[PDB]
Amino acid sequence: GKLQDVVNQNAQALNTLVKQLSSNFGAISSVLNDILSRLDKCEAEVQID
Amino acid sequence: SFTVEKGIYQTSNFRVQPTESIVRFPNITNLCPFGEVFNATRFASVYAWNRKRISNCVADYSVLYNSASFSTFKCYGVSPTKLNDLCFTNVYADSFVIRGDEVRQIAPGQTGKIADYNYKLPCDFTGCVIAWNSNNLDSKVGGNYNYLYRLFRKSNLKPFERDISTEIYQAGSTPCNGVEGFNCYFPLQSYGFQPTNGVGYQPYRVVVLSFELLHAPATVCGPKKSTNLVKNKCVNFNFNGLTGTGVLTESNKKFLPFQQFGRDIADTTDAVRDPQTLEILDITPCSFGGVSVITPGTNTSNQVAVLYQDVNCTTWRVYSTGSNVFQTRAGCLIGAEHVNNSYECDIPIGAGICASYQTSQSIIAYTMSLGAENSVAYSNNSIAIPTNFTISVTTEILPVSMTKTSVDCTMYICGDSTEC
Amino acid sequence: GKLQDVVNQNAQALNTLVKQLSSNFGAISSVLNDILSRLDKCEAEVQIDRLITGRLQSLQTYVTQQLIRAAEIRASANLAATKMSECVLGQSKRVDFCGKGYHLMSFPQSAPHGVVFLHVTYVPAQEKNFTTAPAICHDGKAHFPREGVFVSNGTHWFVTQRNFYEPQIITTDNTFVSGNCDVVIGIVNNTVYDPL
Amino acid sequence: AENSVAYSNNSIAIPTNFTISVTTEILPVSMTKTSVDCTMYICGDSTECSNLLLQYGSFCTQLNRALTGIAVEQDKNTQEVFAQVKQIYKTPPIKDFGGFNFSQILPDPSKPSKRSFIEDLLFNKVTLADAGFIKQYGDCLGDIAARDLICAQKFNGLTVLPPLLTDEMIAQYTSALLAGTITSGWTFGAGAALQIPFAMQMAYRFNGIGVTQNVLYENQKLIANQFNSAIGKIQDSLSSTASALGKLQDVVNQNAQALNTLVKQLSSNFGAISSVLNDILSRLDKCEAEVQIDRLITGRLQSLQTYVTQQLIRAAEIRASANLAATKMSECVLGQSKRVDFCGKGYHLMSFPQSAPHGVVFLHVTYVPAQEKNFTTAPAICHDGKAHFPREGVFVSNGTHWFVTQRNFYEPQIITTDNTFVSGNCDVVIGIVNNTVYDPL
Ligand SMILES: *[C@@H]1O[C@H](CO)[C@@H](O[C@@H]2O[C@H](CO)[C@@H](O)[C@H](O)[C@H]2NC(C)=O)[C@H](O)[C@H]1NC(C)=O
Ligand SMILES: *[C@@H]1O[C@H](CO)[C@@H](O[C@@H]2O[C@H](CO)[C@@H](O)[C@H](O)[C@H]2NC(C)=O)[C@H](O)[C@H]1NC(C)=O
Ligand SMILES: *[C@@H]1O[C@H](CO)[C@@H](O[C@@H]2O[C@H](CO)[C@@H](O)[C@H](O)[C@H]2NC(C)=O)[C@H](O)[C@H]1NC(C)=O
Ligand SMILES: *[C@@H]1O[C@H](CO)[C@@H](O[C@@H]2O[C@H](CO)[C@@H](O)[C@H](O)[C@H]2NC(C)=O)[C@H](O)[C@H]1NC(C)=O
Ligand SMILES: *[C@@H]1O[C@H](CO)[C@@H](O[C@@H]2O[C@H](CO)[C@@H](O)[C@H](O)[C@H]2NC(C)=O)[C@H](O)[C@H]1NC(C)=O
Ligand SMILES: *[C@@H]1O[C@H](CO)[C@@H](O[C@@H]2O[C@H](CO)[C@@H](O)[C@H](O)[C@H]2NC(C)=O)[C@H](O)[C@H]1NC(C)=O
Ligand SMILES: CCCCC/C=C\C/C=C/CCCCCCCC(=O)O
Ligand SMILES: *[C@@H]1O[C@H](CO)[C@@H](O)[C@H](O)[C@H]1NC(C)=O
Ligand SMILES: *[C@@H]1O[C@H](CO)[C@@H](O)[C@H](O)[C@H]1NC(C)=O
Ligand SMILES: *[C@@H]1O[C@H](CO)[C@@H](O)[C@H](O)[C@H]1NC(C)=O
Ligand SMILES: *[C@@H]1O[C@H](CO)[C@@H](O)[C@H](O)[C@H]1NC(C)=O
Ligand SMILES: *[C@@H]1O[C@H](CO)[C@@H](O)[C@H](O)[C@H]1NC(C)=O
Ligand SMILES: *[C@@H]1O[C@H](CO)[C@@H](O)[C@H](O)[C@H]1NC(C)=O
Ligand SMILES: *[C@@H]1O[C@H](CO)[C@@H](O)[C@H](O)[C@H]1NC(C)=O
Ligand SMILES: *[C@@H]1O[C@H](CO)[C@@H](O)[C@H](O)[C@H]1NC(C)=O
Ligand SMILES: *[C@@H]1O[C@H](CO)[C@@H](O)[C@H](O)[C@H]1NC(C)=O
Ligand SMILES: *[C@@H]1O[C@H](CO)[C@@H](O)[C@H](O)[C@H]1NC(C)=O
Ligand SMILES: *[C@@H]1O[C@H](CO)[C@@H](O)[C@H](O)[C@H]1NC(C)=O
Repeated sequence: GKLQDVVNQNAQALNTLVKQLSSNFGAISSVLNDILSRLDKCEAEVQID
Repeated sequence: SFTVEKGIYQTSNFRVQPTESIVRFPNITNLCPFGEVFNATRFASVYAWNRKRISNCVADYSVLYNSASFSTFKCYGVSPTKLNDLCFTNVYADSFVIRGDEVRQIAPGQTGKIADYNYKLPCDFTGCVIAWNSNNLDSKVGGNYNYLYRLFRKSNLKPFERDISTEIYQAGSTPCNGVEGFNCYFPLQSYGFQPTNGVGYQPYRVVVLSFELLHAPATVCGPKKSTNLVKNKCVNFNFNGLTGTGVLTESNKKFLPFQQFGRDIADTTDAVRDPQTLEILDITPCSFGGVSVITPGTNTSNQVAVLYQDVNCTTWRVYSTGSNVFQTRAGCLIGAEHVNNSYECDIPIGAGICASYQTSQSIIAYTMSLGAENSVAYSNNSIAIPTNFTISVTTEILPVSMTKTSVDCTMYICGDSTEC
Repeated sequence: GKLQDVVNQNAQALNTLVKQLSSNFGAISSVLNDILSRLDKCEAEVQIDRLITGRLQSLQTYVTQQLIRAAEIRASANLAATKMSECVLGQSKRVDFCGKGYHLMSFPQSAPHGVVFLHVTYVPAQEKNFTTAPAICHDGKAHFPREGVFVSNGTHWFVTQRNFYEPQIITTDNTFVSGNCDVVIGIVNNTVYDPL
Repeated sequence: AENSVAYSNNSIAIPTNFTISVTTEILPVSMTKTSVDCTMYICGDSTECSNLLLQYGSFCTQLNRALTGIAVEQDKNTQEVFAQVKQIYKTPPIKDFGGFNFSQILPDPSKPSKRSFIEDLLFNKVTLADAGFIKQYGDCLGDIAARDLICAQKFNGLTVLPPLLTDEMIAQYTSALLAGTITSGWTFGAGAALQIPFAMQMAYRFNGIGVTQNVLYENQKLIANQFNSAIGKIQDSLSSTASALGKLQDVVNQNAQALNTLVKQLSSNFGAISSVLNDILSRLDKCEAEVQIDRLITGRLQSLQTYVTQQLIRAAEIRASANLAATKMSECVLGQSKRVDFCGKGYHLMSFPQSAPHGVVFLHVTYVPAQEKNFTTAPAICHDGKAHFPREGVFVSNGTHWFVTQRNFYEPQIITTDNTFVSGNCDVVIGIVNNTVYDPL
């Protein structure tokens, strides 16, 4: 189990990093494409930042 | 805390406050053409909007208070309160006349006939939109039809693009072949401006001032006065609207004619071309150098020593000289008496120097001793053997664990708040 | 103080984490209730998002510091386990691993968040000078000590153990013979008693 | 290299000669101590920015607490590695060490800093970024044309603090260790320093690795010559290239790179309209400049926190290395280690410390068997129905006669009652052979 713990920890870290792409982080959406299709670069730059 | 334990503490770096303030603006005295722009007898149509360059003038804009009253005045990229303290690089006034209801369309990121087909603004637009009613001027009995707007276009305009073409618009499928008819419209239509219209159908004169700030040489300046230039002193400077604090020194840098500022890789301004005398001045922060405070306990005494790193003591950059000033290799120590003896370290200054509080009572600084200095009688035929021994019990203390901690996110971040 | 440092560090970290709830983090206030009583959810959501981001960051900073401190504590605990195995459960020949001197034994004692080892060690005390030789020539042969060293109090030559002065008369069983007595440098002349 | 080995149930290989090999192990001990001024990195010479930063005092206090802990840890690491011995022993004026030549690792009083020649080489290989700690304001003001990185660091609140122990003091500590381990051996680490001739104590060490002391006395000249040649080879190797000391240059480069990256990260907008405080304050009033300055403060605080986290991790690595260096100082300089490959390749004889920038260099003197020879062997010999086993040795034969020899050196001895011991009869043991055992009169 000591080596399986290493493997599982690495896989879990990568999967968590993938999962964390659904957060808005204060923007109006978590999707770049939705922001760019709903707003012009004018104020889309703020959300993308 | 109100009590400080014995030791050495890193305080803030040595700070120098600015002694005075200076302002350096270009040597120009003419007033900007407010009359030719705002007091113009004949404005342009929105579809063919008039762009005028403004250069080499002072933008007081308090001469407009006497007569001009502006229905809308919105500034993007700059606060209205700072316009008197800035210089503007390349200034253009775009003038035209529109309907009252269409003044809202003169803004970044707008849609409508004016925004799409006649006059388009960028969203990276630094400048001020000004609009005021002109019913008494641009409206006459029977309808003033001298002002035109484009009603039909195949595609939206690019920002600051002008389209004066009068080709027939093909709204339908069949070509028009240069003649009007069904689904074949003349693209331009005239405003019907009558003095008895509603305020949303009354003419409005619009001036859009476009400029950049604090990146290039400027010839349009605010009404600020100019102060004599002083060097080699920490000052508050205002160079062409760019404010800051620092020491101004002569420079060996050779600016190209189109450059006004120079920057680090951190984008902070190093060098500036003085707008009055065409010379390059390097700007340096006037706060520099580490400072450390050596103290015994505040319950023991209130005396402290100060170690000024990166100063030499052999007009110093120190808070107070006093006496007992001497130079170590860790910096200049002020407030500690040097002694020729060597003891075990109590407060490590650095670079082999330590300090202590000794008896009358004062802080002393010394070179720490590595230990008792001795030799050993080595020989090719002499040995040393023990005839006795001791049983010694020593103590070694080792941490094993620490406190186990759990955190409730919802309660630390959002304590007893449901919406949170 | 090594264990009090651990306790103080943990307490200080928790107290700092409590203190960091007074920061606006760019919002209009550091209090959720003030924001919610002054603004509707309409624009209160923005300020609350700012506060959430900031407090999450504070928590992440705390957890990172705790992980680093846990790594340090785990290193110390691994060392303590090694000392428990090699000095309490045995005798260590490693120098200065368990006390200063030649390690005899060790005793463990529990302490809050730690262990205290009482290392009992042997320290030579009263050294005395002697004249010495690597070997002695007896009958053209060279005699070397087995486990000891040749010493002399000026007149007679004895063989003694190394960490304690216990002189013994030179004897065939004390020494061993290898080769003649000219190649070795520093060799001296003495007799070797042969037991009957 | 791919090879085999001639294994057999009755064949042994024993060395008839040896070599004295001096190897080099380089270990980091400390790294650069760094202090950060938050108000000056984040809010350089801006008062309104400082007033806005005032509410992040807890964050900046914990940053500086972590960095102060790192600095104290570095000082402690150096203290544990180098200040193990409490007394400063001196080298004797006479260097009658039985033919051994330590002139190239002992200090000389010609140069000011009493460093050995090898220490001087180690100093010269690795190049320090700071090259001092006094960089006056006038100097940084005078070289604005030059893009000096230290001045750029110090103008943004990033200072490097000096180590407590200078290179002279660390060199003095190493000199004391050399004097103690040459004139006294391992006795000065276990208590009072007891003098002993160097040859007799290298023979003690030879006994420690399982070789009889008579070998050393019979080959003293050869051993001394081999040691001197190995020291000379180390000297030439150090004088040739600088890539050997890359482990310490990595520490120096990592610290410098971290500080320079932290300086470079001041050009980020962090969502504000500019990365410059002065541009924001000259273009907007405090009204909405406070928002942009808050964004910049948050971002720069985050950059500082990232720097401090990386520094804490690097400090943990350096502390592990320094603990290893202290263990090696205790177990190989202050004693003889029986742990395999802990101090050099081969059977460890002794070790010498040398100071290096931010580190230590151990010259491990080891015993390496050189010239192996094949022999036929037996676990035991049957003499009169009894079984004889060697006490500390092995039975060998050159084809005709049977001898008993020590294990790490071919020193055959005639079989004798004192060489062997008897236990049981000579049928249960397998591989036992027949031979006579001489009984002395
Ligand atoms: C700028 O000029 C080009 C060329 O006249 C325009 O692109 C054409 O638009 C018409 C619309 O029906 C198309 O039929 C052409 O095929 C296009 N040609 C090319 C090369 O793109 C373009 O619309 C104009 N852009 C603006 C803002 O006026
Ligand atoms: C070795 O040292 C011990 C003490 O460290 C000596 O024991 C002491 O001897 C004196 C004189 O007889 C007494 O007054 C003390 O009471 C003894 N102390 C203890 C703890 O026993 C001992 O005599 C020394 N032995 C030799 C051979 O020198
Ligand atoms: C130790 O004993 C041997 C033998 O008695 C000494 O060797 C003799 O030395 C003298 C003068 O050097 C010679 O005349 C003899 O021929 C030597 N005899 C033999 C058998 O070698 C030796 O000199 C003595 N060494 C010391 C330091 O006393
Ligand atoms: C053991 O090896 C050493 C060298 O590693 C041998 O010493 C060399 O012997 C040759 C021939 O006499 C000389 O040319 C060299 O000058 C010697 N080198 C050194 C450093 O001394 C030694 O002879 C070997 N001993 C045995 C028994 O084989
Ligand atoms: C030990 O080795 C050195 C050479 O590595 C011998 O030569 C001395 O080298 C140093 C510095 O290179 C000089 O200061 C000396 O002048 C050199 N000595 C001579 C006689 O030339 C040194 O002699 C050797 N030590 C002994 C005792 O032989
Ligand atoms: C080693 O010596 C013993 C005794 O001489 C040998 O044992 C004898 O072996 C022969 C043949 O196996 C028998 O006839 C004798 O009766 C044995 N005598 C005793 C006392 O046991 C033994 O064979 C020899 N082994 C080797 C390999 O030579
Ligand atoms: C009654 C049917 C409406 C259905 C449309 C639904 C979604 C699209 C929203 C479109 C914008 C509304 C018309 C505004 C016209 C521009 C006014 C201007 O010149 O500035
Ligand atoms: C006035 O303007 C000129 C540049 O045309 C410049 O040479 C001069 O220095 C300015 N006057 C002063 C007092 O700087
Ligand atoms: C603009 O016109 C009015 C009247 O014609 C006049 O009073 C005013 O001074 C003029 N303003 C400017 C800036 O010329
Ligand atoms: C400070 O000094 C006083 C003695 O006047 C003593 O009572 C007190 O315990 C000390 N406090 C600390 C923290 O040292
Ligand atoms: C400046 O400090 C250094 C030591 O840090 C010293 O050598 C030098 O003399 C000092 N400068 C002067 C003019 O004394
Ligand atoms: C210390 O020693 C120096 C010379 O070695 C001497 O000049 C100085 O007066 C001494 N100072 C004190 C306080 O003894
Ligand atoms: C041994 O000899 C040296 C010098 O001859 C002397 O300093 C030392 O004190 C002697 N040792 C003892 C225990 O007296
Ligand atoms: C040396 O020890 C022996 C035996 O105790 C004794 O006979 C002799 O007198 C001693 N000599 C000296 C100089 O102490
Ligand atoms: C030991 O040293 C002394 C003086 O240094 C010398 O006279 C003597 O010859 C040396 N003896 C040996 C065996 O080296
Ligand atoms: C010992 O025997 C093997 C094979 O019999 C041979 O390869 C090897 O070279 C021999 N060892 C030596 C030192 O010759
Ligand atoms: C083995 O060693 C002995 C003693 O040196 C010698 O008499 C004998 O000839 C040697 N035999 C062989 C095969 O080397
Ligand atoms: C050793 O090996 C050889 C061949 O593998 C075999 O003939 C012999 O019997 C073996 N001897 C012993 C004691 O195992």
